[PDB]
Amino acid sequence: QRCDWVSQDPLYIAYHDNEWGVPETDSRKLFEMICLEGQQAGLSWITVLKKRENYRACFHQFDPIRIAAMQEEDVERLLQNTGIIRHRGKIQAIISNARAWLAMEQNGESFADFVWSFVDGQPQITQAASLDKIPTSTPASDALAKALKKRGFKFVGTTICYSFMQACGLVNDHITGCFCHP
Ligand SMILES: [Zn+2]
Repeated sequence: QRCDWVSQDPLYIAYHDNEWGVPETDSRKLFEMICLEGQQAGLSWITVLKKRENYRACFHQFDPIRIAAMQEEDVERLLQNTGIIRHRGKIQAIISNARAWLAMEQNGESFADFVWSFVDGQPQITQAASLDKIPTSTPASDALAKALKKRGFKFVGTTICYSFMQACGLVNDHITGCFCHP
């Protein structure tokens, strides 16, 4: 059995089976996922997942240095790229997020340490047997959203942050029946 929210799409099955809820501790990889999670605001994950390679291609493999140097002209070219989400606020958010991440990392602050601090450094494993008993935001995601906003990140509302926590294994929200549950 798998989590009920997975579709029959093999791209999504692989994502569920191999990536979702798996603890991620690399700062750059965490950066990529907070960005991809913000791109999904108002949309479904499959839309963003199917576009992930396109994002990696026009955002310099989520290297924050190169992204941070992007300007209005880059935003305008990206707004013409049908392989990503053509939404000005969403494109600008990736650029703001790169700059925000750089300002932390250059000040000696690991982004990985930062996000992991909100779950006390340890994956929180669910006891829910059904998706209805799994929240979409928590006090911890509220705290992470407030901190990210204060530090200059964009498209990081509390629901986005909780999805990010799930995706990157800060919480493990596979249902207890799922073969991926501990
Ligand atoms: Zn699962």
